[PDB]
Parts: sequence; structure tokens; C-alpha cells
Amino acid sequence: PAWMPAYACQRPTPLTHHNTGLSEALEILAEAAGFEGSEGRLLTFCRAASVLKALPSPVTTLSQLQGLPHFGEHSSRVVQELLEHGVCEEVERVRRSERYQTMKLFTQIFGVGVKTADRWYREGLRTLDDLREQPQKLTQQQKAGLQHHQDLSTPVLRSDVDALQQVVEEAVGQALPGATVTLTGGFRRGKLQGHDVDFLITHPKEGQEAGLLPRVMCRLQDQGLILYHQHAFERSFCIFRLPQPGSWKAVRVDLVVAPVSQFPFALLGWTGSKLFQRELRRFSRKEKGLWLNSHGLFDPEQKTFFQAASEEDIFRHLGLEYLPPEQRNA
DNA sequence: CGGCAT
DNA sequence: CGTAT
DNA sequence: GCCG
Ligand SMILES: [Cl-]
Ligand SMILES: [Mg+2]
Ligand SMILES: [Mg+2]
Ligand code: NA
Repeated sequence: PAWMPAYACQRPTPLTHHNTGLSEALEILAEAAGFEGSEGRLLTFCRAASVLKALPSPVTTLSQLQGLPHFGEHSSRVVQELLEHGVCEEVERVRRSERYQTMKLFTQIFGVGVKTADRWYREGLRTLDDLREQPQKLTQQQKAGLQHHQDLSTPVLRSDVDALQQVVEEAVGQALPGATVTLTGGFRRGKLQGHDVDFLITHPKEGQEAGLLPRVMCRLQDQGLILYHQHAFERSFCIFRLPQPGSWKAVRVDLVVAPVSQFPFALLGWTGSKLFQRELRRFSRKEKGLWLNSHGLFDPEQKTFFQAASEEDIFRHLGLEYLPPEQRNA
């Protein structure tokens, strides 16, 4: 064989695709590689999983892997075992291991990453109750993640997104007339559920947005909508108290402010997927010699920033065919 | 051999 | 270290 | 783990 470019940003990856079983197995090995501190192996297994999501048809025979980027001996053997037996011994040993299950449990807590989870694992901790019994080990961010863990493990749905966008738009409009709110993240790519809601805030007049996020946060906090926040800043990783009929649930919400000159770059970065953006930035630097992030696209020879009005402008400047958000699900 | 996004 | 995609 |  199939047509397959080597970078995920060069090919469409739709929301609904084939080979979910094969990709899920490779993503288990990627996660486990991360848990052992091998970010390179994580990245290869993620890239190989992503290739399968971009294929036109189900992989049913090993020969369909011929020539595909990021498939070598190890990834091919995993697929071969799945095709020949319906299960991969390595994947089953990993996913049934105490180490994997505990690291997954701990790293899923807001405020805990691999290095913290591994330190706790090496100290003999295994359950969330173990962490509660030792609160001296916890940052304030981790305490919030642990307190609200049950709600934060519940998928966020589109009905939640619509309610949250309304309250964020109200606070933003009270904080700065003319400011706008754009849904980004997975929901902009067409996902039906998520672990959080991501919003990008700007104003059409450059500079007006300076100092906006503390004003938005204060207005949300005064409506009783904020369970946790990190506190001059431009990103806020919040836990909202989202009203529900007769009750409420905690929801993770990310808010990001950008000046309008940077909006297309911030929109592109925060729409994702994570792998899509890593691959796009790798492409930009390695193939074009340009440095990309959510603030801009920098030419380090001329020492200039590319002025973009749209995501389409950024793709075109990089020599890439434009992909809409729903084809960025790498 | 070292990179692997910013 | 953690967080965003 | 794969590849530039
Ligand atoms: Cl979905
Ligand atoms: Mg999200
Ligand atoms: Mg987010
Ligand atoms: Na975490």
C-alpha cells in the first residue's frame, strides 16, 4: 504494497479505520516502552500503530506489511502472531503484568507521570488507597487528580462539551468584549468522547488578549465552577464543577489564550492528534529546516516568523497537502 | 551511531 | 517534575 | 524500534 508515506502528517488518518486490534496491541507495547523509559521505542510502536490506521483495508496476511514504514522485525512479529493465533504472547505478558497495570493506574492520575509512578512503584505502592495513606508524597496537582479520579475517569461526552462551551463563552465575554472561544482537541477532530475539553481563546485585535486568562478564571471561580486550578499565564489546566441534573461532575478543561497573529498555529497544535503534531514538527525541522510550535513557524536562517492566517497557510508553506481536523487522527 | 516535538 | 496537543 |  500500500501507498504509505513515512510521516503521519503526509497521509489522512480518519476517525473510523481498520486494524484496531493490531494497532491496539502495538499501542500496548508503546505504553509499556514509555513505562520503562524508552521514548524511542514508544515512538516507533506508536508510528507503526498509526500506519495501520491509515491503510485502506484490513490487514489479513503478513504480506500486506511489505514496504510499510516503521515496520521492522519486532512490529512485524507482533502482527504475525496476532494474525496466526489471535494473540501475541509478548502483549499478553505485558498487559497482565503487575508493573504495567500499576503504572497505567498511577500515570492516569492527573499530576502523575512515568517518573513519579515508577518511583512509587519501586517504593512498593500499588493502589490509589496506598497513595491516599501517604499524602506527604503528593503535590497539590496530584491531590486534585486523586480526589476527583472517579469523575476524571468517566468519558467526557458532546453534551458536556456544549454545556462547558456555553459557560466558558459567558466568562470570556464578561472578561473581554469581542473575545472568542474555539473548541479544539479531540472533539474538533470528530471524536465522540474525550478525557477533557480543550478551548482556544483569542480576540481579533492584537494585544487585547493580554492578561485575559486570569480574568476568565476569576469569573469562573466566582460562579463556583472551578474545583482546581494551577494558581501571568496563557494555559490553564482546570478541573470544572460541571452542573448536571440535580448534581455535578468534575471535568478536566484546558484553556489556552493566543494573540490572533498566533491563532492558526495554536489551533493547529491544540487540534492534534498528539502524534500528528509530533510528526508535523519533525517534518518541519528535518525536511524544511523550519521550527514549528503553537506560537509560530520560525526560519532560523533568516530569523523570521511565517505570517499565517489559516491552518491551510501553514500546510502549504510546509509543502504538505492540507488535511482537515477529522483526518489528523494519527 | 544518535534522533526521536516543542 | 508536571501539563497541552 | 526503527531509520536518517
Ligand atoms: Cl470517539
Ligand atoms: Mg483533549
Ligand atoms: Mg487537554
Ligand atoms: Na498523568
